[PDB]
Amino acid sequence: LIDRVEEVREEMDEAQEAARFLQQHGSALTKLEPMVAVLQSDPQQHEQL
Amino acid sequence: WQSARELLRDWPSQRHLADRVQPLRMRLSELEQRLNNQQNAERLLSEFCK
Amino acid sequence: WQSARELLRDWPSQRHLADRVQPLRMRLSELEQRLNNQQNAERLLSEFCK
Repeated sequence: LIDRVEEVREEMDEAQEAARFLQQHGSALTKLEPMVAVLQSDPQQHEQL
Repeated sequence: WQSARELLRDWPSQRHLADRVQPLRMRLSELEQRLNNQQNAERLLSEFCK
Repeated sequence: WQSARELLRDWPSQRHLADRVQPLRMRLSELEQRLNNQQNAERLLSEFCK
């Protein structure tokens, strides 16, 4: 009575959603990742800084 | 900043686990076939029991 | 710097996949009995058919 097929199907939902989101925002994430640190510095906050 | 850091934390995990869909696919095919066999065995067992 | 970025990219995957050990252990056990039964059936078949 393992009934893990429900579990495997939830895992499928998650992994397929992850792949779909990767397709959806793969480019945005890749363009964000090399220059993420800038988000910590907001122009006016740079003066207040 | 914090949101982006969280996203870049999760996204590698998303990329890491996305590949599992296909191994998962055959996994569930086999598992569901096995449950079909289990259900058949259970039904036949009960059928004979009487 | 580049090595560090690579390492911290690895760490997500490292933890995620390390988490999968035990679920894999039961799968390995199960698949092992499957093979054992395969060998048993294959043998029994061979000795009978001889």
